[PDB]
Amino acid sequence: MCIGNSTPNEQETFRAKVDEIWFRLTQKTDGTVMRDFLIEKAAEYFKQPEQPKQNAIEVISAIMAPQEEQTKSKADLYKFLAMFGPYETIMLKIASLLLISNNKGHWLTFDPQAEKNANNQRDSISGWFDQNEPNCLILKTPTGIRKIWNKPLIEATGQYLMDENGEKYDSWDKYFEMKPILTAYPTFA
Repeated sequence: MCIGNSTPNEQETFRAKVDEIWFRLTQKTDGTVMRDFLIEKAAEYFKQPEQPKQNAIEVISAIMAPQEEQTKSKADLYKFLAMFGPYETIMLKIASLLLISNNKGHWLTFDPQAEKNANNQRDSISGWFDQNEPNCLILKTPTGIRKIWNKPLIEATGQYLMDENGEKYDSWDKYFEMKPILTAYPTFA
């Protein structure tokens, strides 16, 4: 398990960050913690100032899936911080991506074996984060597979997305505006 489309220094720098945060939340340098404990501490540390703590708990709990998994480890934090940039703007990247998913078919899945149940279908559209390369989002579409990477070290204010050609994108919004994966409205100007 390691973030991809990253240089060795980036990979090293990311890992050190996860170690720092895992200790700051659980008081341990490794081991395991009770699921509820992690979700609560992460919620208080990652949520926005105006965002209710209960709201952050439901969003993190939903992403941090397995639900029925009593405990969690640093590998889950690694995986979770790899998906949504730095913790500084983690709730912003979550909102950006989930919004697009919720409006284009609810194709984003966070449960494991999402890659196994994805090929069982065919003329559908699913997307998940590679369990081995957590910062890599895989889009399975009728036409073919697409890969787009999240830059765990870059805040939402920056160009935190990059493709295989090294091209950078301002955000999930701008990215799906370039590579589109309807609903008009009564405008009384």
